[PDB]
Amino acid sequence: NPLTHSTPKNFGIGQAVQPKRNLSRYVKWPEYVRVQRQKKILSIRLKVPPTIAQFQYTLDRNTAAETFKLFNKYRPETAAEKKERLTKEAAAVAEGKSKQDASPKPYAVKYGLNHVVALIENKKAKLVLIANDVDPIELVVFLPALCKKMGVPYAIVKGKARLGTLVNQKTSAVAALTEVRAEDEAALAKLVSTIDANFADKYDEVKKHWGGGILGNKAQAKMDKRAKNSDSA
Amino acid sequence: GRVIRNQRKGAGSIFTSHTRLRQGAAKLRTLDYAERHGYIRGIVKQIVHDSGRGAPLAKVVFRDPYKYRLREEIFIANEGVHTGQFIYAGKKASLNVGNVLPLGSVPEGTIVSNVEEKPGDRGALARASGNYVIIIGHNPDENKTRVRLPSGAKKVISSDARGVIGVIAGGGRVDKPLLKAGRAFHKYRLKRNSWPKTRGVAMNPVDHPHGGGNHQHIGKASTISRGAVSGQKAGLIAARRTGLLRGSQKT
Amino acid sequence: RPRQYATVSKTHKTVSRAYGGSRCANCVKERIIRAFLIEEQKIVKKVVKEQTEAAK
RNA sequence: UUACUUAUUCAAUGAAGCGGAGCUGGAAUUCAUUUUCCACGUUCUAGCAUUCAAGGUCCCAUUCGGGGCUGAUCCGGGUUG
RNA sequence: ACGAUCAACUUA
RNA sequence: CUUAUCACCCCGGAAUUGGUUUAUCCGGAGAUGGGGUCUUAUGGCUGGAAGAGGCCAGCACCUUUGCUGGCUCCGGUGCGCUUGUGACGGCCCGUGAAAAUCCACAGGAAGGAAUAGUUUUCAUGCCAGGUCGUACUGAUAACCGCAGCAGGUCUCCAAGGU
RNA sequence: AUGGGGAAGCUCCGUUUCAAAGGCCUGAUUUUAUGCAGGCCACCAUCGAAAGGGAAUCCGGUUAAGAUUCCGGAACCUGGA
Repeated sequence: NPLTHSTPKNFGIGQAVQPKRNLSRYVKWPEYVRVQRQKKILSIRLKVPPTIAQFQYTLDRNTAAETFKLFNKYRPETAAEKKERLTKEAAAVAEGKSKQDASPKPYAVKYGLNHVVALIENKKAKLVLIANDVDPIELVVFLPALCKKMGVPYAIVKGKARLGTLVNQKTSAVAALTEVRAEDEAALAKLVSTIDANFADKYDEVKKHWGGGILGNKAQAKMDKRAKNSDSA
Repeated sequence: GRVIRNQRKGAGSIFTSHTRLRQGAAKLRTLDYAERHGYIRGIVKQIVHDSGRGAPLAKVVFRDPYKYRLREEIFIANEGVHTGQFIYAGKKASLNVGNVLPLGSVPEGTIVSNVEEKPGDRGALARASGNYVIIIGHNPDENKTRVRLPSGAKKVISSDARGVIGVIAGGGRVDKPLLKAGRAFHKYRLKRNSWPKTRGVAMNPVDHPHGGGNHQHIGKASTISRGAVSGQKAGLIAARRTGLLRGSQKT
Repeated sequence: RPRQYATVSKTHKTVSRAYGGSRCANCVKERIIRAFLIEEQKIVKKVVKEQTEAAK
């Protein structure tokens, strides 16, 4: 204690070498990082047509969790299970000459953009989930309008990766329930009712309502300061 | 009928500047944090002759505020700046000869030099020997400064632009007659290949619009339009008036 | 020459004083005096600032 | 002509101190106390300033040493004009 | 109030 | 090993100014004076190394031919020539490259103690140092000019007399 | 050259610029390993001089011709141990 002393250096303008602070704000990021951030900034700064702001309107966490629990219950067959069903069917049709009906009727989630659009056109799907993160937006823009026209319940969910892991894929961008077992039909009905109240009953108003137009942090601060200066008496 | 001297100068193969003996670009230090939020003290350590430039240059040394090391800068020496002297660069520096206060910091009527055209370009105005810029006035709202340029010109520039206070050293140089084609030869042999100049009337018509004729005469008017094209712009370009002047600079 | 300096021992390339082979005795003495005197000036300026702040 | 910035254009920087709010004080002296402004540790000297920084505080399975917070305010990732 | 050895190269 | 200009240090503290260069430049920011320190230009003494090389004399004798002896030592001079170096002065609106490379200094990281550790910047000791050029002319005959052409073609050393 | 930008294109500009541009030390000491409990930066290709810069050799002898290269003697530098 008597040997040590109080050094403290002064970090003034021209006093001493500045300490190693966090310069994460001023990192010269790679070009692709810059394109990422600036593309997001441009998207939120331009006045997006209502197809955006009907997207980016992902359903809330609880309803998303319930939907994905039900869909995980209705998860499709995997490779090993498909192989087992295949050999069982082959044995059955080889010993009893069954008309390929030994295996039971499947109850899975029908995925794929073309397949789901055809199901909506044919009025076979009972519930649709559309990923909000589809990289080319051309593929999903028409989907809420088509679902509304065909009177089929739709919900805009968060995560094409989540949809892919739901359908045992990498990215699905769509999911659909077309048939429900009697064991969870009531849960499905309540969940689709809340999804309807969230999306279908508000389709028209949301299609009317535009989005975007949000300015940056410094721009908003300048706007507030200028307004205060203008109305200062 | 052939390309002329200025047209060749633009291509600039033998017309580039002789830059071997120059001591580096004479620029102010960068405006990062200390020059705009306070001041930084540097030592002008040496004063040298920059070849091809009529003004002396100053090797000055500052401390890097972020890493332990010394930063050397090449300033244009103002008159009275001596070796081993404390100069101060920043917004809050004191009004002394050699300091690098911004225009918004210097008061009305101050004499500055090597002033920035825009904040952060490290000096663009009044850099030749014996020249300086006067502060005519300030406009705090939309912060700006009206200044007078050695051409007797009025320029309104941002108040954050900096400039070293004083006058460039080496003044009065052009007061001495060169007295010799040899002195002119040495001067321009260190500056650039622009000397001696043959007269267009002395050249042939292929070589110049002024060439040709049984007598050495221009032939047509020597005042050339601003809209004239390359190879035609020889003589007086867009001359508003012409002839011996009688009066003042009207300023 | 520099390579001869490389092959020559340390004694001939320096003097026993601080800043031996880099700065002369007069410069070393002047900078020692400057260091001590400026530190003393800084200390007395600091105590003057402290006392005037306490007074005001 | 108006309150714009994201297209585009220009210039720098090792993209380091941008915008906003808070720690501290000096004011007209406050018709009730952030209501309006400012400062945010350096100018007699060709010295020095660098070991995730010394100190402070809490915790130490305690070897020839350390860990978090602080010193070095917080939020927004718009590098700045 | 005091003096020997010792180049010889320029002028008159 | 020893030797200088320049520069630097200690001691007293200088007008009656002194010292001093061919050239007038310094001295209370400390000169004259006394003493000392430093640079490897340069010189000197050694070792190399007289055993070498030169200058002589003598004796064997088709035998790719030899061997002995002596000397090689002291000086001097200079507006001498050339070259290098040093302290300086003149010139410039001209102030007369870069880089590789090699040292040194600030700082204190880490490491170190009675037969065990710290130094291979002190001395001595061991090994290796690859690849290409290397002959000759370089000019009234080896280059170019149709040629062994009175032409052209860069540079180093430079005795005596007038 | 490269990144990058022009040009229908042979190719042009550009040389640090709007690029995610990167190699050596006591080293953990034994199946691993410039993967590792570790450390710092910032020239930011390359080419360009047999007259610029530059590590180090001299004497004597020797050949039909080579010698500061061979031989004899006497040295020095670089790298390593």
